[PDB]
Amino acid sequence: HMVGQLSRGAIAAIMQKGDTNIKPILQVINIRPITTGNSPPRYRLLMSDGLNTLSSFMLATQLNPLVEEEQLSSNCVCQIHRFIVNTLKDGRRVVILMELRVLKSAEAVGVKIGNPVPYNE
Repeated sequence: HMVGQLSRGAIAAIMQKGDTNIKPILQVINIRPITTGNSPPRYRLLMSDGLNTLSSFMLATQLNPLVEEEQLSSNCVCQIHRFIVNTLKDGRRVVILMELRVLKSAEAVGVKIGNPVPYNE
């Protein structure tokens, strides 16, 4: 039961309850840069808790080297130690990952775990 490795229900807890004290274990499904002009690059992540995915995670800029040096990448499994929620003028909520541990590398996992479905909003 690989989905047992992930914090099923964490994404709902963050989005519905506004819980910021949990330290959920999530899988990275995809990472892409976003256009930021002549500011440091910013990375957006599609994350999974085994039950849902959410596309509005952003990495804190201080952690960019983890992506640049390929340690944080699609399929890896991470424990989030600190995150903050920021709400945009249009109402979108962004989850900014501030501190985390990579528990298993992408190549040690190999695949998307389970069949998580998109969280709407």
